[PDB]
Amino acid sequence: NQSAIDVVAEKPSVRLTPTMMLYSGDGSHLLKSGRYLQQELPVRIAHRIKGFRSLPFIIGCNPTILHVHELYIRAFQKLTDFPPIKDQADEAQYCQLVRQLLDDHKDVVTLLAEGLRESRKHIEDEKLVRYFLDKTLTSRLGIRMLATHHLALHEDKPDFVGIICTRLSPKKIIEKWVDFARRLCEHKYGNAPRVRINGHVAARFPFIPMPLDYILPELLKNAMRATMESHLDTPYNVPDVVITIANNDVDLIIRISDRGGGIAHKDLDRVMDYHFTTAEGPMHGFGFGLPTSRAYAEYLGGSLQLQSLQGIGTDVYLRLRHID
Ligand SMILES: CCCCC(=O)N(Cc1ccc(-c2ccccc2-c2nn[nH]n2)cc1)[C@H](C(=O)O)C(C)C
Ligand SMILES: CCCCC(=O)N(Cc1ccc(-c2ccccc2-c2nn[nH]n2)cc1)[C@H](C(=O)O)C(C)C
Ligand SMILES: Nc1ncnc2c1ncn2[C@@H]1O[C@H](COP(=O)(O)OP(=O)(O)O)[C@@H](O)[C@H]1O
Repeated sequence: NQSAIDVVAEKPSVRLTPTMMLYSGDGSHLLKSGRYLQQELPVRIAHRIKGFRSLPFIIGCNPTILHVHELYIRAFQKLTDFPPIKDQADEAQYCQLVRQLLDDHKDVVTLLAEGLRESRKHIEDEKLVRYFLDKTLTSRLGIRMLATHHLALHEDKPDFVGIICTRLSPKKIIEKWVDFARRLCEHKYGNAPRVRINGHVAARFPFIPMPLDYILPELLKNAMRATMESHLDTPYNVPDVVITIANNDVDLIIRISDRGGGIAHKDLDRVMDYHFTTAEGPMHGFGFGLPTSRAYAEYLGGSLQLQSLQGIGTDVYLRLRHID
């Protein structure tokens, strides 16, 4: 029961708008944002410690959940022991602590879901697991974006202001993951569906690619796997996966349409649950794909919607909010 955690457990988070972040693209500005990072990170960690303290006693007593709760406390202690930033030199000392804590250990997400699974006999709230894991995933993504962005503001990459790409092409980032997915699918079945990309193929806009690097390969794997399992009798003649890009002033829509047989009526109300799967930080398998991708899409101001045509295929709509 530590009092420093209690002091910031209810303190509202301060999130800089990506628009404001793009404007800071800078010695006097890096000092101001570095001071902000130092003071924000313990508040984000204390919110998650408060989450562990609020679990029902029997669940919070799981040795895996308890071990993860201790990891959060130890991280809070390391981030608060560091003295307040006064100059550019103090700002640069804090970046190095941030890097060592970001690349730290365990694979917390994996341990948490394991602990929650071991405690399922004591879980009465049908939504407790889904809510705890959504909050854990979006909070850790928020922490990652906060820390990785500030570190990247010191480095100079073309077309980037920190982790924000100023000229992101959805077609290029989709193509990058299509090639990765097709190689894995080809190795497994001896073939892979071809992926066509249509719509606003020349669209380019400011966006943060990091969450797409989890979402796109997962959805592509889902569509390609469903197509192959659906056409096992003709494995060398399978229908294409068709991706459409729609770009407007409000959002970017990526529709991924397959002919993989659809998501059955009996599984539809389970596909968005953690651990639900029909296959034989956040993980890519074990039923994490869809709930993680949806939590990420909604955290970023968009959504992940599914339309199942049982017997034919599925259309998956990823919508993401524009920055300006
Ligand atoms: C209409 C504005 C849409 C902007 C948006 O996507 N929003 C969430 C968000 C904000 C900030 C980040 C972020 C980006 C880079 C580096 C760190 C952070 C961050 N994340 N957590 N702390 N810092 C990510 C998502 C909204 C907001 O909050 O402005 C909400 C209202 C939908
Ligand atoms: C300055 C870091 C403060 C936060 C911190 O120290 N930690 C959370 C954390 C760590 C790593 C990531 C991360 C980094 C790279 C790639 C993926 C992820 C990730 N991981 N999950 N989603 N994204 C995010 C958050 C602890 C830990 O987890 O080590 C805990 C014990 C407080
Ligand atoms: N495009 C799709 N077509 C058919 N079934 C799908 C599709 N996308 C997802 N599914 C179903 O939803 C389940 C859960 O998906 P997901 O959360 O990504 O986990 P995983 O990929 O680890 O199985 C899949 O195992 C599969 O049964």
